[PDB]
Amino acid sequence: DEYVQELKGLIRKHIPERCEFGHQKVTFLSQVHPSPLLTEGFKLLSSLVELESCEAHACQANTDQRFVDVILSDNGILCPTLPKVIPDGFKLTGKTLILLETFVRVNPDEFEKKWKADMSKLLNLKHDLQKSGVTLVPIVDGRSNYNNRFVADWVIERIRWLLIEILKASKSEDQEYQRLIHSLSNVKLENLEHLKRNSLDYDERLNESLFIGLKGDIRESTVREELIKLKLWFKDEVFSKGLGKFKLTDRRELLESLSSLGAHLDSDVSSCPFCNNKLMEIVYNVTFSCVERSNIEKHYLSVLSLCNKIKGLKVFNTRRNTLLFLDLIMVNLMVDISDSCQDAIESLRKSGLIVGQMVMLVNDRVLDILEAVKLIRKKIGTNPNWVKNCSKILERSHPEIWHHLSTLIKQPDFNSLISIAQHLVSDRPIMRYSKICRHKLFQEMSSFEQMRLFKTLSSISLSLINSMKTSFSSRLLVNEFGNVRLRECYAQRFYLAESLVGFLFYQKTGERSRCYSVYLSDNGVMSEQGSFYCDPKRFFLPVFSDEVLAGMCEEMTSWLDFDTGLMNDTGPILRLLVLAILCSPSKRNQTFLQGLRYFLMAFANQIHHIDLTSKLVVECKSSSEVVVQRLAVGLFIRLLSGESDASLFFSRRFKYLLNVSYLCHLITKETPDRLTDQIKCFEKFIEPKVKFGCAVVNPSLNGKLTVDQEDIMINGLKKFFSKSLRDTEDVQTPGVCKELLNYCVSLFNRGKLKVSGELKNNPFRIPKLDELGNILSTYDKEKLVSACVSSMAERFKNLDPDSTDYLILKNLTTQEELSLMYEALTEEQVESFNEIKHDVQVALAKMADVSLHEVKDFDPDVLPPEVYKELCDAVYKSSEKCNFFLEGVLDVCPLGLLLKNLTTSSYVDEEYFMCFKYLLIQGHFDQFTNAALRNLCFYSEDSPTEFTSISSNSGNLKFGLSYKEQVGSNRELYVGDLNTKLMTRLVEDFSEAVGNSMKYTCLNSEKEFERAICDMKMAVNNGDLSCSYDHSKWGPTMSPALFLALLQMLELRTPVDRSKIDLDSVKSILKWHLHKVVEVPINVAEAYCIGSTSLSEEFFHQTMQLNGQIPSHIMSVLDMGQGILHNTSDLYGLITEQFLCYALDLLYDVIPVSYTSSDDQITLIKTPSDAAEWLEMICFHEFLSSKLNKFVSPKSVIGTFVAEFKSRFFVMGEETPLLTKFVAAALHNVKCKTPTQLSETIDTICDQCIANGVSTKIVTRISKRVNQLIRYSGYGETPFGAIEDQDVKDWVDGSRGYRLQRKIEAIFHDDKETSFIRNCARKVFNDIKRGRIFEENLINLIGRGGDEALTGFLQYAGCSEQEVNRVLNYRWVNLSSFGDLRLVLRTKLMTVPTLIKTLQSKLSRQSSVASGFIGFCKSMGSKCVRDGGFLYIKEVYSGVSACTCEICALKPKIIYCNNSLNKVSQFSKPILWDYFSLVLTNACELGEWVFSTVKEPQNNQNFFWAVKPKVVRQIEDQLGMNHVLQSIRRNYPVLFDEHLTPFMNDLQVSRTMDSGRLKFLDVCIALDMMNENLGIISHLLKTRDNSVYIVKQSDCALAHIRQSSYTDWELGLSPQQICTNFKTQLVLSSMVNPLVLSTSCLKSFFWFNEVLELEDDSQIELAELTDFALMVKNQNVSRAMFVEDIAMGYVVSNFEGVRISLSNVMVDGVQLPPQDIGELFGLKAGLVVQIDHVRMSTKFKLKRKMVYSFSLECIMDVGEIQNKEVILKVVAVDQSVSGSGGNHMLLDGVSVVASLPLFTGQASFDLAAMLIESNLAGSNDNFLMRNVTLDLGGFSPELSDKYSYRLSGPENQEDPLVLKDGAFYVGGERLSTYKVEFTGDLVVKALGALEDDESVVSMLHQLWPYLKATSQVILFQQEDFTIVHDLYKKQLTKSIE
Ligand SMILES: [Mn+2]
Ligand SMILES: [Zn+2]
Ligand SMILES: [Zn+2]
Repeated sequence: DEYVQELKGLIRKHIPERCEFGHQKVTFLSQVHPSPLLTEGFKLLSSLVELESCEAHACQANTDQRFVDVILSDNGILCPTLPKVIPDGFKLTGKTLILLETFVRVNPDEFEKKWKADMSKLLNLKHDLQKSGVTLVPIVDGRSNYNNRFVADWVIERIRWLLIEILKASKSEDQEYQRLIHSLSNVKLENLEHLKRNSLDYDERLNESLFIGLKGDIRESTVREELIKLKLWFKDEVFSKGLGKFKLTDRRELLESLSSLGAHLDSDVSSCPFCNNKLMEIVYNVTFSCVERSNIEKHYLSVLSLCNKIKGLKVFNTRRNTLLFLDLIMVNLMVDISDSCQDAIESLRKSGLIVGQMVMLVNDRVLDILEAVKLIRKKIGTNPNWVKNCSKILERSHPEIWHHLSTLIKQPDFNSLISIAQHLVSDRPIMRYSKICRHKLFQEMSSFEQMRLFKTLSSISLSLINSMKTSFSSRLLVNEFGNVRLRECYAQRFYLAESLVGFLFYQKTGERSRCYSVYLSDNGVMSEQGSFYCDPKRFFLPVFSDEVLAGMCEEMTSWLDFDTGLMNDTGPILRLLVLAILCSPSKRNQTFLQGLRYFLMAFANQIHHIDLTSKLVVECKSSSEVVVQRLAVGLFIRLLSGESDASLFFSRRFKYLLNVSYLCHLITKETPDRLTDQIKCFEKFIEPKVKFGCAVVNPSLNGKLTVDQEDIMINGLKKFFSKSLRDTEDVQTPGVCKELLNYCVSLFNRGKLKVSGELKNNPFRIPKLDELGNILSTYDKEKLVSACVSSMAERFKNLDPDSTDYLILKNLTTQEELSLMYEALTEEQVESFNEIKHDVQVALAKMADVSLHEVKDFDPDVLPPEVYKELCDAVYKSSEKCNFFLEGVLDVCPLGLLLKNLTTSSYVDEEYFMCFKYLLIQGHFDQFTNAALRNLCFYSEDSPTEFTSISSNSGNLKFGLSYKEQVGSNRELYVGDLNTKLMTRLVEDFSEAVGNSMKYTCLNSEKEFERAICDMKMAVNNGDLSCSYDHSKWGPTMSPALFLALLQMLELRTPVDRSKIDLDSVKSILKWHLHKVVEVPINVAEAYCIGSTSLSEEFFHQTMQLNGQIPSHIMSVLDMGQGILHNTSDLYGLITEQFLCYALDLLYDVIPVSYTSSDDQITLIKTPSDAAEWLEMICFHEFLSSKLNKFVSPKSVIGTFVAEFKSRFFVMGEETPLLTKFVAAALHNVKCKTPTQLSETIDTICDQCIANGVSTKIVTRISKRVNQLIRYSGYGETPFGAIEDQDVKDWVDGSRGYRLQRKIEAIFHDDKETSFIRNCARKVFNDIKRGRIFEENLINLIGRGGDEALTGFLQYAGCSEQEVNRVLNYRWVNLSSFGDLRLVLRTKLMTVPTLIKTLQSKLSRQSSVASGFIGFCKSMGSKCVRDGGFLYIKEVYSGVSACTCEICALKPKIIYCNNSLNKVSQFSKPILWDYFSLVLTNACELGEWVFSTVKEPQNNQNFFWAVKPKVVRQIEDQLGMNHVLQSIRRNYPVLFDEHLTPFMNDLQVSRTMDSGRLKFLDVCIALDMMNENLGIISHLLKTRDNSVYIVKQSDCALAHIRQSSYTDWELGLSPQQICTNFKTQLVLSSMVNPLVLSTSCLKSFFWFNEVLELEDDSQIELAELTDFALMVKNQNVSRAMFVEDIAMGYVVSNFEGVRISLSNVMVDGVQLPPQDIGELFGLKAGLVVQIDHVRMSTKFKLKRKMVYSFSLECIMDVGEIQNKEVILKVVAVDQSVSGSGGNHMLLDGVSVVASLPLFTGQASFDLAAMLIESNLAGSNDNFLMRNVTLDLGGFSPELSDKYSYRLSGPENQEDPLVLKDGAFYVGGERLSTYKVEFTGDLVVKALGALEDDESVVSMLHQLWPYLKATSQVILFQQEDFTIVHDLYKKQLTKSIE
């Protein structure tokens, strides 16, 4: 006993805190027996865990382990026959119970499983304990570790290790031991060999119905014969009879069909859009009434703002009296204004804000003054002390900040109010609920009323979204067929002119669709404009886009300027169509425009499907779609109709029609109704399965199927694989034939298709599912209410104020913070919050202690008001109640009486429904084996150890159904649990590895996508057959059984092992997926249960209670959830399309190439030897695809004029720009958290928009729009703000920093300060790069801030105090100076510089836009800006002094001076510092060409062309990772330790100086962290994403020419002088002694600046080759560098070949026995075609032009596949060069061996049984050569390009090049002398400092002999010669003579 005895002593360090601890310790220590030891230890550890865990929550440990019934029976509580459950911790108080069940699971999977299994068993008890008992709150304590608060967190793991060692030492079944060790480890993919895989007598029939026809060994020729016979049968049995699927166009018939389907003729609607649509009539009325025709108001608006602000404090705990105090204040101030200045109630009110007998009040409410004074008459006589209390309550316990000096305490004099009421007579609105046409004939109006129409529509949309902002917790004073006399309705205002305004009246609040009424007011006379009914959250697009739409339609119309007379008819039609589209948002319009797009696509080409016209019609309702459909059809006809002269310019027509059809992106996609969309999604999901007949009913969810379930499953599996190859009846039903599958498999296995199994890189390396879309699941509500009631019970150690509600606001997302956290909720969110509040309050009330609901759901919180009248509810709640209500409001709210307080607070208010609910809930109207007793404490019983063919002993792969929003129609969505998510992840990783091993598929490979793009473009330009095939129902039709059979039939051969990998685990996971369970949404279930003909509703009602229970779980055969098996489906489609293209190539002798995307494909067919003889081919292809599970949609098109792939249309010559799509994308998706991120998003969108040649005048309008949006929110304009205005075509070669710099430069007219700052930045750049002495000191100088850093940089460059006081005067207001703007926006429920966040995002791995922007504008009005505290934005902007000193007026509200911000100086930063930072950042980013000055320069709007960026980077262009990390670690150590690198295991490479001290990353990174709006480090680690820009020529000629000359003024070195001085130094250094011509004598010279001077277009004299080699960092030494005589060209081509040597040696046994060849030929004549190994040694004698020679031999090893009879089959090739040859020689050799008449081509192969006769020794022939030819891939082994002899060679390191007298000496022979000039001064400058005297002697004696080979007399014979005379060497100058 080693560890048995040590365990007793090691556990002695335990504290017996409770009695149970000691009581179990005395028994454990006094019992030494192996059989109970493990059990006792595990149970004592579990008791530790559970006791600590629950005692942390005010516990009472369950020591009896008794049931709930007995613990309820202890006190006096009746037994409702509750289900048996054993609780871990219980706490009973009054009539409330808290149950806590704790556990421990170290892995997230089993933890989530246990939590979701415990929450349900705790929740299913409340339904029985609440009906005739008490309430409860369930709590679940889940711990992912064995840690606690009793031990030092170091003994638990020791005890665990000792226990597992004792267990593995001795035991005492098979799986109970594997889970115990697994459930005590710490952390621990495929290869699940630990499983058992036991059979259950059911997988037998599965394998018998799945793998009977699968053989995968069919020959090649028999398939050819079968396809020939099938084609011959198809030609004369189904095609000659007229049962095809495609047909020719006959464009006239298509025009007639569109005119019949689109242009309605049997309709009663008129041909005028204004009198059909109500909104169009309204806007027409307003625009034709507007076009054809003072301290009082500001004081009123200020006091309106004050009262609206004070209303938000809710300091009165009541809504009625608050509004009464407010309108009292309002009427008192109104009568105080009307005391004098008689020209105020009529002049500054009628033209201001007042209407007939109505005044504006708080919360945008309009109230009648008669009703106002009448309600003021109340509260008097019965409560005369009201005004006094309300006046004395605003002084104490109040903010006490108010200007209500006299307008508050004044008693309202009623006589003056009556006089005012009699002044203006009642003219109240009518609120029209539920034939002559005079609408000016829009087609013939002026060019001014349409722009006014657009302006009015924009104003109306703004008014609508402003009505959307109305608060939710608002109730009118008095409540309310076809006409309602409005008196207390909500109203919004909008200004249109100088006097007339427009009023918008409505009665409801929230985000629902409402009915509105629009009125006008010219000079006080309130007229009537109309009424309508719409949804406010569907008009966000035109809020300010009144100029963008005008510009885009003007440009789209001018596109057709080729015929003067055609655009005049299409312009107004287009504008009216756009207008009608904006005024009527609907999905039907989007579907109609998509159908029109498909119609145009089919019209452009030559062949189209026969079922096309049935996919274009849509049922129109509300008579609003008729007009838009008629307009679209008329436009299409006007553009397409014509006999002969109808296609003068067809490209323009096609582009115009495409952009018109793409107008569907203007209408948003925000699910007009959620319940209907969910129902329709369920319909579309479950309809095909009911039609097929395999949808089973609720399974056991454990892996146990009944006999009928497995019977119907096998029946469906058989029906799936029961399709023949001849019957034409099954061409639209799912299923596949096994014969064609076996054919394709056997054809793919034997390397016949374009793909093979030669893959590399072996791939074997808490929400609820029943509710998706709900903001809060039941589990989260229950957890929140339990936590809150637990906190409130812990606090009571009574009385509780409303602060408990604050707790609800703290855990879901002090009156100010309460209001700030409460404003950020939506209508459904506030309803859920009220529900949670009600639950918490009733729970606390029960802790403190009509008959139609018992038979129905006994829940009182869900009783609907739609079953009872309102008069009964209003009269019953106001009855006699003595002990149910209490006197007073009782703000303190002690415990025990909260129920009465709630009833009284609800009764004093206006609403009585909550009063009735509280009244009802008050009236009490709701009344020793180790396998069974050891899996309840902490045993992970649900761990996977043994699985079956349908489950995994841990579930059945449950899923959840939902929808996803799209333009045309909603898409499906499946979300899974964690286990099935991991399984799908493994499957998709395996399949994506297999696909990445493939080539032709393009889904996660942009290279193949670009290849397909260029192939399609070339085919369209040449005129090949392009066929775009879209497939219908790809998701809901595929089945996992097809993939199972496919993977069973494949082999997946390894690259180098050829091992036939066993796909056992993959097939197991696929069998698991085949039996997945899809759970239906609960909303559809309730909608079909509560309760038009619907098939899925019929199935629901048929399966409701007939066969079983209500359907909640649906399993079937063919599901293939969309977005689950995407990669497997992609690979299957790829192989099927390869088989199909092979079949087509073999049958119709054409050349097909196919590209796939797992949903649609594109086939480019090159035909031999107009296109009317290919219908049989395409219909045969369609038939063959329908034989598989690849049904083609009628939207697929075949032609030769236009191609489509991934919504990218290519036509002859160019590409369609798709303007309107990008325009609508820019106008939409306004997601704003801060103005900076919105500016950046709009920047990216406008960049990618202008990339596709849109315009330069429209982007300016979008920038102005976003500027106005950020200004309207109350932020005010900032110098940076949104995208600059008045831009140019220089979005190319320009980033966000460049356009910010352009904006800042445009701020100043005559740039002298910014030019000086640019000069200082250029000086810093030169001194840091050329002078190159600056590092990490600028880091110390910049970290301070902006002011001192700028003057420090200036004094480093150079300045005086004048510059300090001059440049630093320009200031701008930065509101986010002491941090960021605090705000809580409309986020989902349940919840430091930015560079750190971007880096964290890089290392690591349903909401509307209108509501988001509304919440943004609302949250930008509270206390947001921070200091020291928080305050307002207008409070800061009100402190600026209007000095106006001729320097702060060049741009108001943008640039100020210093003394103008003396009141507020904390938010004041210089803009010139930001300009300096931006200039330096652009310099470190994209070159120094931005330091010069901007100069201005001195085309039919249709000349488009492509341009490329002209950027030049000096920042180490590669710039990968592990460089910014090192710079941060060096510069910011504390910032690198904290907030960075906890989630990193590769710190060693980032620490060992991986290319440390980058050129500029050191200083170009510190400006990014301090400035909050640069963002360059997050930009440098990103690609251009465009790489090309299509632009018009008209914008290229009007751009600014900003190209900088060299800052050194061309004065530095004149690189020609660099070259000549370097050559002079080299020649004079060589002419003192012989040196080798290696890199040792070229890099070792100072003037070798040739590696510098990035522009290397010109070399020195002759050394081009060695310079280009050094640019690649060559290690060469010397060779014959005589490129003057071309060694790469004019080379002998004496090429030949040799025999081969087969690997996998089997020939040595059959080589010698021939002594024959006959038996060998007979052996070569089961089939034994194995792999073939070819070995070749090709030796050539490549010569050169100069005197030289070279012998070069190449070894070629080819791994191919032996053929049956025809030629051969190839897999891979490899080459290895060798021999003696120069770089040019080997380059020529390797280029010609890859471009020779050899294997690539005719192969020039001479077999003749010759090389076989040499390998297989024999001297006989059998009169049969059977010549073969290779079809090699075309690999490119051209990666040496050096002097290297390619890793092998018998000759190395000879022929050294030396230099003695300026002449190349190869071995002693003179080649030539290159000319070098010195001009006299240079030679003496070199002679100055030398080694000794004899060196100078040698140099000057060898100089003139080299002068004989040169020509230089320019050496000045003057005083310089007298200086050279210092070296008295007359003999040297007199020896040459
Ligand atoms: Mn497509
Ligand atoms: Zn009309
Ligand atoms: Zn000023």
